[PDB]
Amino acid sequence: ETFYSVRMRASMNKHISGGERLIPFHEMKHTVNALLEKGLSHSRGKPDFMQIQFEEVHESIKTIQPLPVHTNEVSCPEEGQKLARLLLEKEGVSRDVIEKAYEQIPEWSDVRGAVLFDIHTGKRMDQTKEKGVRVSRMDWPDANFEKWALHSHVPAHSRIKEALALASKVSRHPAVVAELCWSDDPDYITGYVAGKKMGYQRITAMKEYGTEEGCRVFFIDGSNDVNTYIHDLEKQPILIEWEED
Ligand SMILES: O=C(O)CCCCCC(=O)O
Repeated sequence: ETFYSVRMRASMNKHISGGERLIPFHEMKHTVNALLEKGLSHSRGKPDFMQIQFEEVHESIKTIQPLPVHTNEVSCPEEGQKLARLLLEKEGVSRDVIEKAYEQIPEWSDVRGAVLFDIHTGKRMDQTKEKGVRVSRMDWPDANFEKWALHSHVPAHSRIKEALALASKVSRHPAVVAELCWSDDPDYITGYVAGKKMGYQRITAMKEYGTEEGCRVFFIDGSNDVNTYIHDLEKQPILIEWEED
């Protein structure tokens, strides 16, 4: 009944891969191996550095539902991004703060973690630079997740499970207005915008095949210092359990 946070990072020289898991002890070997195997064979390359790490969690665990999901079919990245910018505005980010974020996204391609963007300053809020803010201690039991996929008619890919767990944890934070995300994997072009009102909005094309610039940005409207928020994001333990209605 004690849970452990289990984290993996892998890189070349370029970031490669990562994983966050939240598990009971008896699943340690299976989890550590799954994270290992995940790091070794990624399409961004085989890594020359990897770290795997576990710690007992002392905070109590909150179980939540996943964000509601809707999938937007688009014909091209440019259409995808336009729709994304529209949905961020719909969720409450001002056009002008959106534009400033997009001016910076190319420079964030190297950040190994999430970027926090303050809607009050129109500027990046966190001071982690290339490290990025790390969202952790969230997970989604597979069996529950596969039932969710079957009902939702969405493919039971672990990377959707991971992304929707992160997005659901993150959107629950009262200071987070929206998240904008697409992959750094050259072979996966689907991304999303996520928010409290629109839920998890998948957008089937957010970049071209073969490009490696991805993005993850949280738009922050809060009254607290950024370190508090960084601490919430790292420390609040979250499990996703879906229940049909
Ligand atoms: O909703 C999806 O299809 C998952 C998109 C998230 C991509 C993040 C990644 O795997 O790099």
